[PDB]
Amino acid sequence: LLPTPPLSPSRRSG
Amino acid sequence: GRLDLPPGFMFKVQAQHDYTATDTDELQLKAGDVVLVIPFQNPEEQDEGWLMGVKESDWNQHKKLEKCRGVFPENFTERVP
Repeated sequence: LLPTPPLSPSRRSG
Repeated sequence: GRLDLPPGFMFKVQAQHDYTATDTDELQLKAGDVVLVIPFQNPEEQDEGWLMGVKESDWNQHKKLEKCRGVFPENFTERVP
């Protein structure tokens, strides 16, 4: 039962 | 698929859940997916609980990996030796 992490920010790769 | 492997690449991982990620640089994962851990463009970009990885399909797009890159929750995936 892997707990879902929190919403991540817009990680714009470059 | 591609011909050459991605530089900096670390290892391959496998998702254990289905997390739909819709962003301009997100990484969609499906319970039982294949992703490759690659070194991001910087640790400052790395998200907390999520890292920069590429899907197996994206690998084939290595030609434009720069546009195939994305972020995914490592706590939501599994490492593959």
